[PDB]
Amino acid sequence: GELIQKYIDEILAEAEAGKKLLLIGAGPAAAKAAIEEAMKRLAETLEELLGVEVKVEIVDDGEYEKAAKIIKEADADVVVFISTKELKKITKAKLINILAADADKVAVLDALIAAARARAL
Repeated sequence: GELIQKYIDEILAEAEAGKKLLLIGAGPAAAKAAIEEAMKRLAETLEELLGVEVKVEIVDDGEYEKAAKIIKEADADVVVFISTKELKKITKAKLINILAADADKVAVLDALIAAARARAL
């Protein structure tokens, strides 16, 4: 849908200009590994298509202060943060928030991967 298209437009445009990207997300205990996997798969897709270096960090659901500390201390031009709640004011990097409920986080990341490979074609 259009929101996914908007998200991948901004991620690709920002990554096209910047050099280092931080992809950070949060997951509940049972989904944390699958969410981290999806994030690494999106990271690899962006590295392969654009040539930008992408670091991945995963925190546990609700660890907003840990995420903010990671983001503020990251050497990154662009930050992509997927969470269910908007993060408060944080950073010199460009921040892109991806909003998604717990049960949708892997599906949203997978839709971004598929949108990026489609834009490549």
